[PDB]
This record gives sequence, structure tokens and C-alpha cells, in this order.
Amino acid sequence: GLEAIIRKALMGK
Amino acid sequence: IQLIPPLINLLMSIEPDVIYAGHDNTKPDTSSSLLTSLNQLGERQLLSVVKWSKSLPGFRNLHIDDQITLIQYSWMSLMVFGLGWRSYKHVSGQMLYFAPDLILNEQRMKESSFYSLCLTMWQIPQEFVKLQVSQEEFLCMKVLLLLNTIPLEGLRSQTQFEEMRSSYIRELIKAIGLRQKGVVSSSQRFYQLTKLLDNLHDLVKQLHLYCLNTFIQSRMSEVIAAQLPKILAGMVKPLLFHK
Ligand SMILES: COC[C@]1(OC)CC[C@H]2[C@@H]3CCC4=CC(=O)CCC4=C3[C@@H](c3ccc(/C=N/O)cc3)C[C@@]21C
Repeated sequence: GLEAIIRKALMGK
Repeated sequence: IQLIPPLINLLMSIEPDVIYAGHDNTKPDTSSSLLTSLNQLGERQLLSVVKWSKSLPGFRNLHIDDQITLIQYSWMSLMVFGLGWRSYKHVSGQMLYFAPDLILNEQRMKESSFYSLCLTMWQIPQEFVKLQVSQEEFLCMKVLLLLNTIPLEGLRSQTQFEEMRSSYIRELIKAIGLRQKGVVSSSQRFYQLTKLLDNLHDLVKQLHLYCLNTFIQSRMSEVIAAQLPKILAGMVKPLLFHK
């Protein structure tokens, strides 16, 4: 479930 | 030891700002309120770890899939390691400094509902006290933690990853070389610090098991299946410095 959070956070800034 | 190496100063400059748990310490503790605050603090720290990684020399050059994998495999270790540092730095390693607004001394640990977990995590700060780890050593060690576990089949940017790891290993040596002048002593300290890192692999699975059991206790066969690779051996490849 964190993979989704981690993936999204990496793209952003 | 006077001048600090540029890369180490850079690492210090990208250290995330203080993260608060948002816990109300004016109310009596409850198993639920403390677990709630840890999860809130935890999510905040995770986003902070991701942001931190983006400024780490060498990291963003790795395949995005490797970046995700490395964070996934190391966030727990990074967090318990940071917890140990804050505890050691702010309260002489005598209590768990999760955040400025979430500090658990011995009495608070005993009545948290997760006292055993506290004693396990407390092992890190206690070791920092014994070794008197420096901020420079800490910064390099933390990067190595991010680069200490990879898939059994390795990474897509494997060669690039190995050179990045090798560079921070060299940087850890410079950090040690700051206070340790002498080839026998500097060498001995490198063993001590890296051995400490090797020992975290076992400790980390303890934390993941506790996380899973805390989840189970709140509420499946699928959720447990996705967590095993984090508590069981032989599912990933830990990168040990020593046999
Ligand atoms: C009572 O503990 C419950 C845990 O598990 C129930 C098991 C271990 C905890 C992590 C321990 C390390 C840690 C250090 C900090 O500085 C803050 C938070 C923290 C932990 C917590 C945590 C909660 C959520 C997240 C990420 N969410 O996206 C990360 C860490 C709670 C657990 C996992």
C-alpha cells in the first residue's frame, strides 16, 4: 500500500 | 578533522526538517491515541524520506523502479535509525524521541501497549551512546541503509547502484577519519559502525512483524502475503559488510 504512496511522491517534486 | 568533506556537508543540508506527530500530550495516553500518532508521524516521515532521497547525489540517476524498490525495502530501517539518532542526540539515548511532541521515557514505554517493541528500538540509541557516533558518521551510515537491501535478482541500474554505494562507503571512511587518526583505529571503527548496520537487518524484520500483528489486531491472507517478504529471510538480498 506504501508502494503507491512512494511512487506518487517520487514523481511529484 | 577540522574541515568537513563537501558531500557530508551536503548530506547534512538535505536532512529533513523536524517532523511533528501532532500528538496531544495534555491528555492521558491510550493504546489507541499513541498508535494513531505513530501512524500519522510515520506517514509524514515516509514522505520526508522520499523527498530526502531526491536530493541524494546518485539516487535520481537510478531507474525509477530501483528508486521505488530501495525506498520500499528501507523506509523502516531509515526511520528506526533516525529515531535512534534523535534519541541519542536530544536525550542522551535515555528515551525514545520519535518527535518533539512524542517522546516516550521508560515509564511511558511500559504503559504504551507495545513495551517490547520499545525495548527493541531502544537498542539503537543505546548502541549510539556506547560508540559515541558522530553526526558525520551518522549521515553516511543512513545513506548506506537506503542502499543496504536489493532484490534477489538485483536492480535494473545495478552497476550504477554499486558505484553509488561504494562512494558513500568511502565517505563513511572520511567521516571516521575525522576523529580517528590512525590506520588501526580508523579500521576498527569502520568494522564497528558497519557491523552495527549488518545487525539492523534482523532488528528490522522484528519491526515489520510487529507492524503486521498490530494490523491484524485492529481487524487478510493477501495482506499477510505481501508482508512476509519483509519479515521472512530469503526473500530479498541484504548487503552485508561482514560474513
Ligand atoms: C507501535 O509500533 C507500531 C508499528 O506498526 C504498527 C511497528 C514499528 C513502528 C515504526 C517504528 C519506527 C518509527 C520511527 C519514527 O520516528 C516514527 C514512526 C515509526 C513507526 C510507525 C510507522 C507508522 C506508519 C508508517 C508509514 N505509513 O505510510 C511508518 C512508520 C509505527 C510502526 C510501523
